[PDB]
Amino acid sequence: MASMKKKGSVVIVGRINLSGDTAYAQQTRGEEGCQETSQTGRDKNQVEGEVQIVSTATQTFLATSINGVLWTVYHGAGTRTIASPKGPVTQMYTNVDKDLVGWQAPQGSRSLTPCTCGSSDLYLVTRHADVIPVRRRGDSTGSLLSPRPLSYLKGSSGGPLLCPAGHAVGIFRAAVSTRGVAKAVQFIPVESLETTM
Ligand SMILES: C=C[C@@H]1C[C@]1(NC(=O)[C@@H]1C[C@@H]2CN1C(=O)[C@H](C(C)(C)C)NC(=O)O[C@@H]1C[C@H]1CCCCCc1nc3ccc(OC)cc3nc1O2)C(=O)NS(=O)(=O)C1CC1
Ligand SMILES: [Zn+2]
Repeated sequence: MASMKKKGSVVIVGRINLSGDTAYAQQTRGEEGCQETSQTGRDKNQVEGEVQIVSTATQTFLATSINGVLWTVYHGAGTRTIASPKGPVTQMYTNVDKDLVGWQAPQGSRSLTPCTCGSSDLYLVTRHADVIPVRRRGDSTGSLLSPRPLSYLKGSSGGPLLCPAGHAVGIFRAAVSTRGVAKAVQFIPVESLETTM
C-alpha cells in the first residue's frame, strides 16, 4: 500500500489552430515529455487557442474551451486532474451521465461562444484539423455529408462542432457507424454545457 501509484493528470500535448487562413494541428509536447508532465502536473508551456489536444498515459483526445471552461469527455479523462503551471487542477464540472468534464480555461487561451443564431449545417473539427461538414439531424446528432471510416474520427471526441460563423454548437462525443463506415455523429449540445454551469 506504500508502493502504490496514482492515475496522472491530463496533459496538453498540442492544439488545433483555427485563427488564420487554414486549420492545422500543432504539437507542443513530445511523448516522453507528456509521460512526465502527467506524473508531475507542472505544465509550464503556455496555452493558446480554443481547441487543445490532450493525452493520458494510455489514451488521447481533444478538449474545447467554451464560456471560460475547458470542456472534454469523461470516458477519455475520467476524474483526472489537468497539468497547470501551478500543479494539477481539479475539475469544476463532472457529469458521467453526460460524459462531460471541465476545467477552468487556462490563461493565455481563448474560449468560443455558444452559437445563438441557430446552427443549420455544422462543421466537425477532427484530431487532424480536418473540418467535416455535418448536417444537423437532431438536437445532439448530425449526419455526415461525406462517408469515411471510423478510424479517422477516433481520438476526436471532446472536439468542437461549429456554426458556419464559427460559434460552438456542441462537443463530439460518439459516432454512429455501420460496417465500419461512419454515417452520423452525436455531440453534447452546448446548451447542456450551460445547464451544468
Ligand atoms: C469514433 C470516434 C468517437 C468520438 C469517439 N467516441 C466514442 O467512441 C464513444 C465512447 C463510447 C462509445 N462511443 C461511440 O461513439 C459508439 C461506438 C459504437 C463505439 C462508435 N457509438 C454509439 O454509441 O452510437 C450511438 C448513438 C450513441 C449513443 C449511446 C452512446 C453514448 C456515448 C457514451 N457516453 C458515456 C458516459 C460515461 C462513461 O463512463 C466511462 C463512458 C461513455 N461512453 C460513450 O460512448 C472517440 O473518438 N473517443 S476516444 O477519443 O477515442 C477515447 C479514447 C479517448
Ligand atoms: Zn453561430
